[PDB]
Amino acid sequence: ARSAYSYIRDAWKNPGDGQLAELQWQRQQEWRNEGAVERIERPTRLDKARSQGYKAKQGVIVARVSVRKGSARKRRHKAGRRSKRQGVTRITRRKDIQRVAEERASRTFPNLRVLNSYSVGQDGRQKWHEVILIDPNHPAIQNDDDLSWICADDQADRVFRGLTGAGRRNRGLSGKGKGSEKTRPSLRSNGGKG
Amino acid sequence: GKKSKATKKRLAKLDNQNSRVPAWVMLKTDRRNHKRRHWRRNDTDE
Amino acid sequence: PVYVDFDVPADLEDDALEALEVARDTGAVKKGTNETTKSIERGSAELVFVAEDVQPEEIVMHIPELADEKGVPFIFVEQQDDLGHAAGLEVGSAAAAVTDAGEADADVEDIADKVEELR
Amino acid sequence: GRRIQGQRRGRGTSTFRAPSHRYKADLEHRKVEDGDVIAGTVVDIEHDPARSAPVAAVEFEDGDRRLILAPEGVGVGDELQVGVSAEIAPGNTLPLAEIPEGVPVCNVESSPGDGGKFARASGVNAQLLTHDRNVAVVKLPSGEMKRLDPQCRATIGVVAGGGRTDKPFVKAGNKHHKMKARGTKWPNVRGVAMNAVDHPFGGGGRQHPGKPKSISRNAPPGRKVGDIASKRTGRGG
RNA sequence: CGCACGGAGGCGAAGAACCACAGAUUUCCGAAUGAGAAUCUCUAACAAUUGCUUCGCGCAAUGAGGAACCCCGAGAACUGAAACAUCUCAGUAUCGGGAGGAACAGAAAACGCAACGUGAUGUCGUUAGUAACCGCGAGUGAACGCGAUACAGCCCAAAC
RNA sequence: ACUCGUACGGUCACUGAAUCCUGCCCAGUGCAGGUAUCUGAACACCUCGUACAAGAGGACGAAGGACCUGUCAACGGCGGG
RNA sequence: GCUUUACUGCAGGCUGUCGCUGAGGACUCUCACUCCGGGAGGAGGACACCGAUAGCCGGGCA
Ligand SMILES: [Cl-]
Ligand SMILES: [Cl-]
Ligand SMILES: [Cl-]
Ligand SMILES: [K+]
Ligand SMILES: [Mg+2]
Ligand SMILES: [Mg+2]
Ligand SMILES: [Mg+2]
Ligand SMILES: [Mg+2]
Ligand SMILES: [Mg+2]
Ligand SMILES: [Mg+2]
Ligand SMILES: [Mg+2]
Ligand SMILES: [Mg+2]
Ligand SMILES: [Mg+2]
Ligand SMILES: [Mg+2]
Ligand SMILES: [Mg+2]
Ligand SMILES: [Mg+2]
Ligand SMILES: [Mg+2]
Ligand SMILES: [Mg+2]
Ligand SMILES: [Mg+2]
Ligand SMILES: [Mg+2]
Ligand SMILES: [Mg+2]
Ligand SMILES: [Mg+2]
Ligand code: NA
Ligand code: NA
Ligand code: NA
Ligand code: NA
Ligand code: NA
Ligand code: NA
Ligand code: NA
Ligand code: NA
Ligand code: NA
Ligand code: NA
Ligand code: NA
Ligand code: NA
Ligand SMILES: [Sr+2]
Ligand SMILES: [Sr+2]
Ligand SMILES: [Sr+2]
Ligand SMILES: [Sr+2]
Ligand SMILES: [Sr+2]
Ligand SMILES: [Sr+2]
Ligand SMILES: [Sr+2]
Ligand SMILES: [Sr+2]
Ligand SMILES: [Sr+2]
Repeated sequence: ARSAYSYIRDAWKNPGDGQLAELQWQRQQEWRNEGAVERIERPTRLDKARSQGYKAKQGVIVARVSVRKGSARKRRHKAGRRSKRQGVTRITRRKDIQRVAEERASRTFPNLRVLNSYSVGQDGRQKWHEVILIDPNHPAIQNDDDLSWICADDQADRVFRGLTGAGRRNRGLSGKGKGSEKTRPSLRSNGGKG
Repeated sequence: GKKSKATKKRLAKLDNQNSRVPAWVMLKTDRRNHKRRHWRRNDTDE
Repeated sequence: PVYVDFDVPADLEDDALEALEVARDTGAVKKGTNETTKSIERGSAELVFVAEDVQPEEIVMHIPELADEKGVPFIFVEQQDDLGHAAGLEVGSAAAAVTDAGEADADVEDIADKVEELR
Repeated sequence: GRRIQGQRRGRGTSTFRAPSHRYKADLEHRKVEDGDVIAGTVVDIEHDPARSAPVAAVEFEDGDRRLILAPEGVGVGDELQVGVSAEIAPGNTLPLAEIPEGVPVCNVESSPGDGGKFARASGVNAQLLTHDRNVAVVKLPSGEMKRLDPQCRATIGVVAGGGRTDKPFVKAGNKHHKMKARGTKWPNVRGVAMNAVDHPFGGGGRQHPGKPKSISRNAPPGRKVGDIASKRTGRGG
């Protein structure tokens, strides 16, 4: 039958209706007063967490990040940068907020590696994401048959090289066919036209 | 000006590098110190 | 808190937890929010326990309404780890279920009643 | 062109900042839980660099030493009181309500508890007019009717040092010295005496702004100079 | 008994020189980490940030370097268009972050020679200056397929 | 930043000690204020259109503008017959 | 380099609208949110702030 999990999930399908609506209105007040990276004992969205790879083990950390909202905060132009080149309040950046989050998080934890992240709400001027990080040095995880992969030296700073799932989903790598000619196998490998 | 202990050791070394190529090297090599620094004409770091 | 709609008197809770310990040592019980859930869905639940000190509240939010559309009676427990120890576990639990009591059916019966009276 | 002087200002560089390190105190209303059992005695009457007005040094019943904005009158040896029950004499401080209508007050709080905001200049003074269980209308030195929460504390009497504005500086030197102790750049070069590249009014083969001086409120910094959103100009008419 | 053929002297048949490997020693500054400092000084140090935790720095991690390569971000102008704004130069130069001996990609919500067809991924040859774009100007410009290289497929979440 | 500041303040401009004075002009331009009426984008909204969408018309209508007033120690003007 | 009622744009100010945003064409409210207060608590209040968009102005700038 339905798993208790499928309930948490089925609820966040519309974080603005019912109990969850009352929760967020409350939590946020507390959230809005927390740092920019708060570690938390348990994931707010359990289904999602586990689903994304979470495990109630040793070395599996969760942290809620809070990034300022908006689009782009771009200066005008020092020298003589023409019209098509005067970006300031009408353009946005090529990296989505969740990626910014994942990064700030991994920095706060200079030894942990990003596993994944999820949204947990957003008031009128900031977005919150919980990021699942992992200690590649705790044997507790070095042994785990489902997570020991995140230990390869070539997984170091995996988030800063866009290896997160959201990382890849942003580098235009979702589709295996049409419209991904300039993305895969690498944006840089494609003279950045993706 | 006041010189520190290091600033001194250095100035010391620098003064020493200012010696001539010992007579014997001339012979042992059958034939010039390209680093002769004069207190007036040249200039040391710091 | 958001899933709680009535406070269960210190005394009443005690009884509930007391009954639970003999429930494991007689009939049967489910330990864990997930196990508790299915039981309510399968109907094989007579009395379900839900901790009040849970966070994220997500985990349990559903219980109160799912048990109401399944008749199954339920009771709140101020603290999480007590329910865990009351179900005989090293690490506290957020929700437990009394799957067919045992030499407690008399109590359960009343407790379930005592709460109905508690609105 | 280049940024104009007004734009350089904002940057907050030395030249533009005020010699704060040479300033005495942030004159604010002492605090009392409530009641009124607070009153010290005037120990000194000093000169505050930041305002060119006099400021009294008061010592309280508890042994607290703090400078207070000196209203005309307050001499040394005198005792002033602070609180809701504080006697209604020149120098003492108490919420607007407790103050009898038609009485000149200075150093008036905008938000009850801020510590004084209005009327603090030399010889200036506010006037308490209307009283209510809600609002306490006060006429400020500019002649404006400022409705205030009766809980806003104020001091009784005009700010000492009045009339300073009545004697002409006579010479730049004097002006120079005053300025040297204020967050102000000096002297003042006229916009029209500058190069086009330096100011909206610069350039030309003779001084004269090449535009009407009254500028739109919406003007952007760098362009907003001369008569800002003037509702009119000239003396007559 | 270095470059480096001198003087004096010394070492080597106790097998030196010399070479390969492994080891010892390895001052101070230096990521530089007890604190400060133009390589020195002052009175026990994983400083700072983290994970685990006997909650004790007890056990661990990070930091910085490297010719270029690689990956993720930020992102010009000269110039071309015989001027010039879109366009071009060009996602080039330059900057910020990060990994490895290779990186990235990768086992289809694919393809669509529409089929009774193919069957992860890079890459090379071609497809092709084709389709497509574009003050439809100057210019820009793929893919499926094919021939090759190499080939290798798997693990969770949930149900129980 | 101004600001340990508060209209006897400080900001932005002009003229340039004292003394005697500082005329007329608000049409244009600027600034400011008002405004029946008119004009005035997008969203939501009505009608039609499309099994949806592109779309057609309507409706309401902000600042702004029209329009009206104030202002020249505001840009400036002070002729011909 | 500089100017402007040259061309084209951008900051920026003004304004409508959408989100933040809640309870009962004019209104009440308090609970988010903002400000004052050491605090208790006070003021303000779904406005303001901020994200987005739309119209006007826009040599301050390119
Ligand atoms: Cl990472
Ligand atoms: Cl002055
Ligand atoms: Cl095929
Ligand atoms: K160009
Ligand atoms: Mg010598
Ligand atoms: Mg003060
Ligand atoms: Mg003056
Ligand atoms: Mg000065
Ligand atoms: Mg001048
Ligand atoms: Mg000049
Ligand atoms: Mg100019
Ligand atoms: Mg002149
Ligand atoms: Mg003049
Ligand atoms: Mg050190
Ligand atoms: Mg050209
Ligand atoms: Mg490649
Ligand atoms: Mg042409
Ligand atoms: Mg191109
Ligand atoms: Mg294709
Ligand atoms: Mg002159
Ligand atoms: Mg504050
Ligand atoms: Mg220009
Ligand atoms: Na890290
Ligand atoms: Na693209
Ligand atoms: Na010298
Ligand atoms: Na060595
Ligand atoms: Na270390
Ligand atoms: Na420790
Ligand atoms: Na040309
Ligand atoms: Na040219
Ligand atoms: Na073009
Ligand atoms: Na006129
Ligand atoms: Na004239
Ligand atoms: Na020039
Ligand atoms: Sr690293
Ligand atoms: Sr010399
Ligand atoms: Sr626990
Ligand atoms: Sr204060
Ligand atoms: Sr103050
Ligand atoms: Sr001029
Ligand atoms: Sr006149
Ligand atoms: Sr294959
Ligand atoms: Sr006029």
